[PDB]
Amino acid sequence: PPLTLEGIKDRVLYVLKLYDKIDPEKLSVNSHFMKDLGLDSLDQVEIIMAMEDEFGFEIPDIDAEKLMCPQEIVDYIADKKDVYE
Amino acid sequence: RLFIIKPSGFYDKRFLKLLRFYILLTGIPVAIGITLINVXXXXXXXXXXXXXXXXXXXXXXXXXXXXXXXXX
Amino acid sequence: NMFSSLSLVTLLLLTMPIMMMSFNTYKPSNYPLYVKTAISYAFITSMIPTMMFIH
Amino acid sequence: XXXXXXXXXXXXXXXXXXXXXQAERLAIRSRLKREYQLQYYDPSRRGVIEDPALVRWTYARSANIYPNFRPNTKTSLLGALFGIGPLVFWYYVFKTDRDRKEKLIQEGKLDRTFNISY
Amino acid sequence: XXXXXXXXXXXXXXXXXXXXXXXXXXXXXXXXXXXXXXXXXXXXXXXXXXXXXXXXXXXXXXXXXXXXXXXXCQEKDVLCMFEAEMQWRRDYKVDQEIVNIIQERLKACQQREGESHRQNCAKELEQFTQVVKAYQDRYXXXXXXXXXXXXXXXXXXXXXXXXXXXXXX
Amino acid sequence: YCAHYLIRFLKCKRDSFPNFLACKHERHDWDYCEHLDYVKRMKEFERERRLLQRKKRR
Amino acid sequence: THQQKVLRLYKRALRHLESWCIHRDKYRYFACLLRARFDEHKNEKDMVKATQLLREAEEEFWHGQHPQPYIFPESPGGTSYERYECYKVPEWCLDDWHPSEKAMYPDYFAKREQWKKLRRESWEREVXXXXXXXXXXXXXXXXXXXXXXXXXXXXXXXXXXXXXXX
Amino acid sequence: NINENNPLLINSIKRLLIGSLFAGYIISNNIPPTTIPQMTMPYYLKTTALIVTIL
Amino acid sequence: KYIIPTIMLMPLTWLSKNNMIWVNSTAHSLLISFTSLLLMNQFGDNSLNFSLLFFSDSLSTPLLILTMWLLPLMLMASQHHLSKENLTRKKLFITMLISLQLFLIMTFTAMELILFYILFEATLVPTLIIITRWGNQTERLNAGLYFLFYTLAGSLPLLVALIYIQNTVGSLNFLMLQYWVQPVHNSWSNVFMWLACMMAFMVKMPLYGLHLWLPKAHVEAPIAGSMVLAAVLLKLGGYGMLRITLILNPMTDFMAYPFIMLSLWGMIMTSSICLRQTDLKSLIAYSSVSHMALVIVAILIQTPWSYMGATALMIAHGLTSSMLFCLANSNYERIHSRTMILARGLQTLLPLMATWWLLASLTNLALPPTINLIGELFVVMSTFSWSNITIILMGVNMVITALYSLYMLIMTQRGKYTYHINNISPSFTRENALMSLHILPLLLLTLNPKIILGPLY
Repeated sequence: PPLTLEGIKDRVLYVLKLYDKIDPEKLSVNSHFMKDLGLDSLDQVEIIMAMEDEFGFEIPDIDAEKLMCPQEIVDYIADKKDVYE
Repeated sequence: RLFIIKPSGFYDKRFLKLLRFYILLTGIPVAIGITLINVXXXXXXXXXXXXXXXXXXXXXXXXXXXXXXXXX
Repeated sequence: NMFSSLSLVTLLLLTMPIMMMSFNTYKPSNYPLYVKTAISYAFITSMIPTMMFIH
Repeated sequence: XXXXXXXXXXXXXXXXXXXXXQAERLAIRSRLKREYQLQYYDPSRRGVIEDPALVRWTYARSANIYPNFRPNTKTSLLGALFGIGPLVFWYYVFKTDRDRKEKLIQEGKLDRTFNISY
Repeated sequence: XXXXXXXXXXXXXXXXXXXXXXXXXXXXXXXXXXXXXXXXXXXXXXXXXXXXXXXXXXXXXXXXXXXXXXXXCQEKDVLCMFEAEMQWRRDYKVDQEIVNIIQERLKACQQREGESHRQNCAKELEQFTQVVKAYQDRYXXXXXXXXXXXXXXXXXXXXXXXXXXXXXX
Repeated sequence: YCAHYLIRFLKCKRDSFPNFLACKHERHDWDYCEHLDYVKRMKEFERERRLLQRKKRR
Repeated sequence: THQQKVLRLYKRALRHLESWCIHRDKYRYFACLLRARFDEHKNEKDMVKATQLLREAEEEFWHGQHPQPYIFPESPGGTSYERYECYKVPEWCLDDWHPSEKAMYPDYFAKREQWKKLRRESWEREVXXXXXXXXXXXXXXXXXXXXXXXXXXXXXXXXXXXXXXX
Repeated sequence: NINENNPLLINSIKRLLIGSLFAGYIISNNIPPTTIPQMTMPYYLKTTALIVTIL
Repeated sequence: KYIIPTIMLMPLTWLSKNNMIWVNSTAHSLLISFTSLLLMNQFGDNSLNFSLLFFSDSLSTPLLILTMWLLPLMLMASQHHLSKENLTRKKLFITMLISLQLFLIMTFTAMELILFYILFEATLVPTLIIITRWGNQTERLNAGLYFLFYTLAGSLPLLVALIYIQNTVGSLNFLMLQYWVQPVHNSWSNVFMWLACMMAFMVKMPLYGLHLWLPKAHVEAPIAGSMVLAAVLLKLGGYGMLRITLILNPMTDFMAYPFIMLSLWGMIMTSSICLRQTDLKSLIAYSSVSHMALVIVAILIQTPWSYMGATALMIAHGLTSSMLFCLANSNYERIHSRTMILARGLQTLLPLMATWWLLASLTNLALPPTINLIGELFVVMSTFSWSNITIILMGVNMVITALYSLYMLIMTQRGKYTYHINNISPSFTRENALMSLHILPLLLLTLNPKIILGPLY
């Protein structure tokens, strides 16, 4: 089944909301996980691993440092898997 | 609907059609070649009387088309 | 007598899509369906000589 | 070839010499990529690019033969023993089979009566 | 026909007594296909045979007999040896297909019996062993490439070996 | 050894043609011949074992 | 960098853990035990002690290193569809299509002709912008982004554009 | 994850299911065998084939 | 019947107008090639002489038909090349093919050894001009000088050998006259007489020793890729070993014993190198060594079964390796390099040519009976009657005959070519028509291989 631009953003937000450690009310999508949201140095890699399991399993180790914000991570996953025409 | 993958296709499919056009052009005497067995006599095995060993074709068997090529 | 005749039919049925592979007659989207229908009657024509072999 | 432990991440240190070592390797890597980048992104080209690495790679096996092999010493002579040597090795293998076969034809038949081809 | 030995006559007769069910499925399909696409094929074959009318018999087989023995005229002569070697090469090509008939005689026994195999026949088994063994000594086999000039040497080598054994015994 | 009863087993398949699976009377004859032949083969091996034990004593 | 080497080791540790365990509830349990091992040494920062810890981290991990791990569906290397169902066709053989066949679907050809004219015209401007970047050798690591916004297209044009799709 | 049964799948597995169950009835009974091996050892040979699958 | 209409092709190209030329040379060659399959096929038990000994009949040589098959085929792929240069340069190098075909017809037909010799070496002169000129890469001279100083070094000992036979034993001439030939008494003076007769057909028929003549000529391309097929015609053009061993020295086989073993190692070691080689033309150049080595083994056994496969292999190799060189040429005029790794991509870029790439590579393997299986199988069967140990070595060769052609496939069956942007048109009609004219004769020989494999068959 094909993935939509609005659908991919909603799917990433649903996984981020059920993180338990991170507050659902404090962060939505536009806020960065590096400074604004409460996330550790080891926690950032663990959040990326959970997101890859839900969608198409593709995550580079070198490109893991470039993706930190949930809005940027949703765009990078959609571009690599070729989403929304 | 999508734009899909791209192949020359036009150069490829034309070659097969141009090949078949010349197979079928000389496929007409192939069709006549079957009827030559049908209309004309094919083969007969019999002991020949001492008069002539070769006439038109020296030894003709199976097909009548063998004798026609033996003359030229 | 028919045992020798029907044995070749099973072999000839499988070569008929190869005969139609070289253009012959146009078949769009129905070409995968044509192979299915070819083997279907090839099974029936193979069941009869086995019934003769039991006898 | 492989050791007792497979090399993948074993024995690596930060230090100061290794820090400048990565700076050297990435400098040439970016230098050879940029000359490709300027030649790749233009519609006016149309043609297969040469590249000095692959041309020299083909030239390494097809040529550079007679400029080499000037210090033969012993390593080249050992290759000849593995070269023309196996021909001498099989020379006594087939010959023993001939002495076995030729004797059987004249006295005490071994060839079957069913045999006729060749 | 004539040349092929084969079996005398096959029995092949069905009784069909045990279990009625649907008479016989093998016999009902055989009778149906005899009229569907077997009688129609027989009608088209008869129509093509009748349409021939005029037929040429022709010579078919050529004679060519004897033309002097190869092991009589020698001392290297082009006028004599050429026609003598032609006769030997004709017989060698004939002997190749004589073996093929005797080979197919054993093939016919294996097809017809199957289960019996070696217990019966015996005549075709004996006919194969007698010809092939003689074929090995006289025509090629150990005499390399086919040549009539070398063929006389192969016969002389067998004649010398037989004379040496006869003198001892 | 079984040939006396084995002829009836081939007769069932030759007569039935369709519905060849339904045959038990002729199938029992092939089971009866094998049960007696294997028992006779086991008795021959048992007699050889009994003779070897008797010869060892003497 | 020391920080990246820990991140690469932790990413590999979780993905290699799923090969041993069967159920997801045990996977979540053993992940908490792994986090407790790292957090004890994460607080203390040393140039000698932490580097010795990273070298010893390869040990124990190498003892249970090959149980044939799950290498994902569409993933680089490993097993099960790495290049399969993704053969497609490059954009280099797009202009090769001859007339009569090129006339079919005119919208796909007209839009591509307008895009090709934009790429050809901007190629001269991008070539000057690429050499405008300060290095005075050739390049350093990655490609430089464009500063101008009026002209657009940051050096590479056919890098992101024209790609394989399943 | 979208998982649904297709009409092409139904008219294929069901046709294989008849073949995977009735194979022991048709093939074994029709073909004439030679020499029966099952006679000796009720537990050591005859039951051992089924007991291995159970254990 | 064959000479005179072939000679009339020489004034045809020169008299015709500048725009045409190529149309007349291809069309008139095809009708002459039809008459070869019309008249030459008729034979009896022993094949009767044609006429006077200017050009004679064929006894075991339907290999003339292959030369007549490549008579127009060599003119097809040479269209893309030579087109840029002058009209006089075109007219010369079309007539050099006609001159090659003139001498090649004369070699196979004429039942001789004395006049055959001055046609065997006479084929070297037109090829020398073709190979040395029009070379895309350098070292043309390191292949041109190699072309003569290997062949003429081995063939000039025929002058001291062949004349020595006729001065003692009547005359060589017809070979049909040659029943005068008496078996060799096996003396040390007769040792070098046998070697001189062999060495001429030990260079053109490539062994493991003195084999370096062949790969140098193939890598350094003469013109495009269709003139490489003329060098393939010279491998099979050294068919005199079928005539010398059978007639001139039938008793001699003791000296053949080491020369079988020299060609036996030119099977494992020649296939080993053809695995890590970078040049695509070189991969066909070393595969051509092994296939012709199989003929060399077969001839020296002298069994009637081996010749049946040997004569078949001459026709089998001549239409399959030439087919492979045309595929190498079809990439050479698009990528402009002989590199295997650089030119990588079939079906995604070359859709219909990839199926021709399959059929050509599968013929190196043992396919369902075409000619390559038929040709090879008799040799394997003949070697077992010669010595039982052979198939232990011959079987290993069968493993790497897969690696001869599948490695050609794998390094072309990959959806890459990121560096490449050229090769837009996959095949311009004639490009695939070349490939069909090479495979369809092999497909017609499936039904009738009796015409191909015929030394008293």
